[PDB]
Amino acid sequence: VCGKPKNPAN
Amino acid sequence: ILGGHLDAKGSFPWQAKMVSHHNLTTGATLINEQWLLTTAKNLFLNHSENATAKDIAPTLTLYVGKKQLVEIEKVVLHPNYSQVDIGLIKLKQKVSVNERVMPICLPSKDYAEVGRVGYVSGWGRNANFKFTDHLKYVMLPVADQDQCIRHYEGSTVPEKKTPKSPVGVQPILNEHTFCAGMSKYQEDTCYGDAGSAFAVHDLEEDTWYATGILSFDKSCAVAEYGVYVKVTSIQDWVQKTIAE
Amino acid sequence: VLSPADKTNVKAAWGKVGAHAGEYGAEALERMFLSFPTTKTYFPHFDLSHGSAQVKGHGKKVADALTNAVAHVDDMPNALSALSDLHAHKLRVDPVNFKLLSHCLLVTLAAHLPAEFTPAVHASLDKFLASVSTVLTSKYR
Amino acid sequence: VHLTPEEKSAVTALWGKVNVDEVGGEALGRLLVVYPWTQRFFESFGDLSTPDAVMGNPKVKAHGKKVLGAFSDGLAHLDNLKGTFATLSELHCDKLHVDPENFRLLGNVLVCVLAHHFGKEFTPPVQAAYQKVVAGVANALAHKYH
Amino acid sequence: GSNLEMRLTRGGNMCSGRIEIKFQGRWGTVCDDNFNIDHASVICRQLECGSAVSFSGSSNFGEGSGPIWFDDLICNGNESALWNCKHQGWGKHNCDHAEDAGVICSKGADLSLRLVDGVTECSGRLEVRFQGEWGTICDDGWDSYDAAVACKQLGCPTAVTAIGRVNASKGFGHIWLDSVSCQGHEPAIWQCKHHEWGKHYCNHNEDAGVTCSDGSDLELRLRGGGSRCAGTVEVEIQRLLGKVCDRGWGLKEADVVCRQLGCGSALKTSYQVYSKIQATN
Ligand code: HEM
Ligand code: HEM
Ligand SMILES: *[C@@H]1O[C@H](CO)[C@@H](O)[C@H](O)[C@H]1NC(C)=O
Ligand SMILES: *[C@@H]1O[C@H](CO)[C@@H](O)[C@H](O)[C@H]1NC(C)=O
Ligand SMILES: *[C@@H]1O[C@H](CO)[C@@H](O)[C@H](O)[C@H]1NC(C)=O
Ligand SMILES: *[C@@H]1O[C@H](CO)[C@@H](O)[C@H](O)[C@H]1NC(C)=O
Ligand SMILES: [Ca+2]
Ligand SMILES: [Ca+2]
Repeated sequence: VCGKPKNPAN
Repeated sequence: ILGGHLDAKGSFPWQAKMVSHHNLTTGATLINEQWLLTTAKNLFLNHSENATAKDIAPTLTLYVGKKQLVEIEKVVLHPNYSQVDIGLIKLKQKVSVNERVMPICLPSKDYAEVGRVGYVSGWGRNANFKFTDHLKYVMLPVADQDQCIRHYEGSTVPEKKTPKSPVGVQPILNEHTFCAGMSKYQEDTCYGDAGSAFAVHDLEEDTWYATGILSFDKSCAVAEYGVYVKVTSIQDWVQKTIAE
Repeated sequence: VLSPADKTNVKAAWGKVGAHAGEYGAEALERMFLSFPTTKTYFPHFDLSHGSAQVKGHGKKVADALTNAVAHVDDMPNALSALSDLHAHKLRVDPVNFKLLSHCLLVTLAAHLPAEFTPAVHASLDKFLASVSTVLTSKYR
Repeated sequence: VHLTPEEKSAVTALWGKVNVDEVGGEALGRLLVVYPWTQRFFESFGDLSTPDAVMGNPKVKAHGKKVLGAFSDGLAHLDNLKGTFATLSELHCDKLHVDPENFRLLGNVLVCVLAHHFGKEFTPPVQAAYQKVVAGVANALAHKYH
Repeated sequence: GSNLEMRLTRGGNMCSGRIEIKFQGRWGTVCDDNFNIDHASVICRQLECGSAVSFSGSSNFGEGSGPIWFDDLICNGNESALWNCKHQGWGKHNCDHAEDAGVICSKGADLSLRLVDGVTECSGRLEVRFQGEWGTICDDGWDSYDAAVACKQLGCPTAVTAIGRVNASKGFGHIWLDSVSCQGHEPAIWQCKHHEWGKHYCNHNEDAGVTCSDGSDLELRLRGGGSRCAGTVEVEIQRLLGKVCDRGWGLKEADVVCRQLGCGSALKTSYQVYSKIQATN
């Protein structure tokens, strides 16, 4: 998968 | 990293902290379920160029997530190690994917052009030149490749090349590298920050690609541009290696 | 990153130090052994007592090195190369210590020269000692 | 940490003469000036770009005052350090996520501003004691990070 | 020749700047490789800008953009135009745009020398007018040959030439020349060797000054040691009283002063208390 951190930086 | 942006959430789950035999903390990034990229340089600390993979592999200690210790089977070096500065570490088993631990995707597209911005994490030193007690991160713009070339050496044309490097040692600068500018607030990336990935978040398709890995982590305060080796250029090489 | 402004400031401030550069260099050293006893593990055979002649002279050396660096400051690492290799490899000095001595040198110089330390100068002085302590450290591996 | 009586005595006797309406704010705005990236946390104040704006802006010294006080409270009872800064530690670490190293940098610029005002009478042993103090403070304030 | 244009760019006027040539409608630059005063003299003549005054690399006008048209030019300095000098051909170069040559010509440079806050019109802090603005010069490397050239240009006696600022304020604005090292035969200070214009590390505390004298106004005396042969060394220069600082003062200097004064040899530089005369700045 790409692009799905549980809590991104933003 | 000397300046700020404490890593509160763990927004960078693919960052691994590998410590060499003499307690030197260094960055490595988890590139897929079984493998993590790093630099040939990082691999070669406290070892001779004579040393081969079998020699180097048992020496290292590696950490993912918080303290999480993943073991390490073999080690493979880029055939151009002295020019393209890249290793690969294969982990003895799989790592459980979850919110804090998870590999990064290798990019198909190439975002090397100036005007883009990226995010570099790091475990490296700070403005007290202490190894940081907690992982941090910083945003950096990408810098004009010519300004960077003329910056670190003198030339363009290879016969006028001279060691203009603000620090003692000269960085590797070729067609497989790109340079990232200085911060907005003049923050930069120092000892220990090699092997961390220059990760650009693509907002339309919302994915974080690793465009480059940081090679030259010496620049710190003194040298206006950090320099990364594009991962896209080792694309077709890493795939060949994954099959073994 | 040492802009023209910084460089000018550092020169103008380090001039007003003049011949006193040596004794401050030594006073600074004294503080580290008193403040941070671990740095003493690099100087086993030195007499570490108050105002020791050995301390005073080593301080005169580090002072003169610094004055040399600032005399032609636009290429410092060539000038300091042999000290790069001397501290990096032979002595293997742990990079935190340069930032220690940097700070002791700023407090000491502050104490003795109150009138010139307006913030801009404290800034470019800290940058200057940063840039140097890096260049000495930058051949570490 | 433990401290022998004549360091604490020289510390408190020196701390009495320290002007509490200026020094703290000067240390803070100096940290802001020398390491401008901390402006990122305080930029609600106004223009922090030049040193003259920083030095003039009444909110810089207004904040510094509260910080200088908090440090006075630290220096008062140095044996129970954890509890006194426990709340400030929650404010800075959990909501703001300030990196604790800039605490020591500030403590150092403080001792610097101290030395600036107190000249030759601020001696290497007394400095070494205040270093011990701003250390113990930085540690207690950083204790909840592990 | 109708498709050949020349201009100077970014030097504040038409007679100073990076060399730009318009050919077939595109502007491009010239490399500073083997570039010298003869090339600039050709350029300044071609532009009717007078004599060549200065050449510099890209550092002063910034990097250019586009093709580099010429490299390793060889002019004798008498050619009617730069593109008539021998060259390897258009667009043949090894240079980058960081090696783009620039020039300053005399009508675009505007030079004048004056003294300010002097004891005389030929002493004081030295200021040069450049392109209409006056600024001072820093003292780094300023020597007696530079002072001698300045004194000669002012038409004052050059038998004795001092450095420094007597009653001269600190300058403001630009420091135009730094680390001047002349041989003394040059007719004006801006033809001696110097670094690139306006690039300096000096501050206005390091501003150069001069005093030009024939020696008739220089007096030396000892005061306050109870005799003419002991005391503080007082000097009178241009009717200004001052004292010698002890930094660098040894038995050699004292013995020289006593011998010149016929006081024999210096034995010792000591205390003998006294009612001495005060004070100076
Ligand atoms: C601003 C950074 C520094 C400068 C400019 C500096 C300068 C010098 C100089 C000039 C010498 C003498 C070289 C010679 O005799 O050939 C020297 C030697 C030495 N330095 Fe430093 N130094 C710096 C940092 C440090 C630090 C932080 C330490 C340890 C805390 C250190 C430890 C030593 C030692 C042990 C020697 C050899 C002394 C001897 O055996 O005579 N240096 N350094
Ligand atoms: C290490 C010694 C420090 C002390 C003793 C201290 C003390 C204080 C105090 C007393 C306040 C005001 C709390 C209130 O209004 O009740 C405060 C607020 C604050 N602190 Fe600090 N502080 C320290 C270090 C730092 C540093 C170095 C930073 C950032 C670079 C920081 C970030 C902040 C911020 C941003 C606020 C404002 C919070 C707000 O009003 O929203 N702290 N601190
Ligand atoms: C690191 O390298 C040095 C230099 O050769 C070597 O002597 C040492 O054994 C290595 N390991 C450690 C832990 O210092
Ligand atoms: C440094 O490495 C040595 C040798 O392996 C070890 O004993 C020591 O605990 C290490 N120190 C740190 C701070 O990790
Ligand atoms: C390493 O560089 C050499 C020299 O150009 C080249 O022939 C070789 O293919 C490179 N290695 C790889 C794996 O491409
Ligand atoms: C030097 O001092 C003042 C201030 O510049 C000046 O007017 C005066 O003429 C000079 N001294 C003498 C003795 O003329
Ligand atoms: Ca050429
Ligand atoms: Ca000269």
